[PDB]
Amino acid sequence: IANNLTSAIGELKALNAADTPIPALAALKDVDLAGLANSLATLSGGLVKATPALNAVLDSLTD
Amino acid sequence: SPVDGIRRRLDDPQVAEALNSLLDHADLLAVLVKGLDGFVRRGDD
Amino acid sequence: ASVLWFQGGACSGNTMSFLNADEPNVVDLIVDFGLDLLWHPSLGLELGNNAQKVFWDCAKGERPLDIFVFEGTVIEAPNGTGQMDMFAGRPMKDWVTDLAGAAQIVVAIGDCACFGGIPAMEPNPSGSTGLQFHKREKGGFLGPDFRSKMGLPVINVPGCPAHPDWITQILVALATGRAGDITLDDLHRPETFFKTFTQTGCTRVQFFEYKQSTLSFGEGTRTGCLFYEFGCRGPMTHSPCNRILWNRQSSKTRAGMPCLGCTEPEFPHFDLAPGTVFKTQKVSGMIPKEVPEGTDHLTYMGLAAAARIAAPQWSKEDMFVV
Ligand code: F3S
Ligand code: F3S
Ligand code: F3S
Repeated sequence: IANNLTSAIGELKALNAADTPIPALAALKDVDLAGLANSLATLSGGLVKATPALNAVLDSLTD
Repeated sequence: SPVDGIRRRLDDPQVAEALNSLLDHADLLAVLVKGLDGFVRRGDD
Repeated sequence: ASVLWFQGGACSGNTMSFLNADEPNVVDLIVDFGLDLLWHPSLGLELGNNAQKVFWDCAKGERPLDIFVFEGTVIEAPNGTGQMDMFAGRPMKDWVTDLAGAAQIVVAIGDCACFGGIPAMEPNPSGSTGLQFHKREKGGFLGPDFRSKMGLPVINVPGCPAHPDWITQILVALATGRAGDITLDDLHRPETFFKTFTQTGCTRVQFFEYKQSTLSFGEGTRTGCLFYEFGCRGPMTHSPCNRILWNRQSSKTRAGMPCLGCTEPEFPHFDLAPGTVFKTQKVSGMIPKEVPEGTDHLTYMGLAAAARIAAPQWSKEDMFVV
């Protein structure tokens, strides 16, 4: 059974396609996250409707 | 009798077979209880 | 420091091991360290009445006896007369009584003298016992309360035989003013040698850690630890056999031989009963009956399963390669 668990763990030892390098986060407290979320909510219904105009601006920047 | 009633199970074949199988792996029971005793006397450690 | 070395139910293996001493070697110990070897059955020049004169002078206090080394068992048979060991006109046990009572320090060298050893194996025809122990039971021939004139109990230098350093370094310590550095464990063994285990320094401990077993003798011992299949008592045996190597070369365990736990008072363990020689007694075929010192079967087996799972590839391959 120990050899079975060794072969099982040894299979999981082979792993591919996963990147987790040096993740870090701080100073979001300094950001007015609550205010920015309120601002984003006031702006979200505008941003969603403005998406065709924003794309037409971006398309002219892709040239 | 109560005690002779268990003495009858002692001569009951299936009961006897199971008890003899318990006496077969008695060492394992002894070692697991010894292991538990050991673990208990090293529970502070 | 006068030394009288007597042999009771001995095979002289402690003497021979002692003669293998290096740093100091035996000659330098006897000459250059101020240890006056009054007599030794294997080395003393005196025979017959001259030897007996030396012995009687030591026993009666006519000349000082600083160290009485006793090798071999105290033979008490037949019927407590000790006549299965007649030495210099007396039962050896009578010599032991007198000289142990005369010595400043009494040193039992080898299991026979310390604990009874192999001759004390059942049926013990010679009525053999140790100086202050019979196997693990304290008291032996001299009684639990025996103290030499320096106040020490019998210093038990166990082993079968003792390694030369186990005695020579004690003798050097005594000769160099370091007697006070000598601490004895509960079996009166020098802790400077017997706090470690045989396993301490064993070349196979990594295999032990990963529960990789040597499977067979000879080339099979190029890998693995001997605990699981060969009854290695290394982890249950206090000794510096792998710290201070035998003959400055090796140890049983390094060489592929299981430690027989010879420094332990029960040696030979299980009295070499059938099925116990170079075999690990197991419960249900997989749990060793005896686990390492200070471990319990539950934790030991759990850790053993974990280690078997974690075992690296090299721990499963030959390592003591040609
Ligand atoms: S070496 Fe010999 S003297 Fe006794 S302690 Fe072992 S049988
Ligand atoms: S580590 Fe060595 S002392 Fe024995 S138990 Fe294994 S061969
Ligand atoms: S049998 Fe004895 S000599 Fe050392 S290797 Fe074991 S304690």
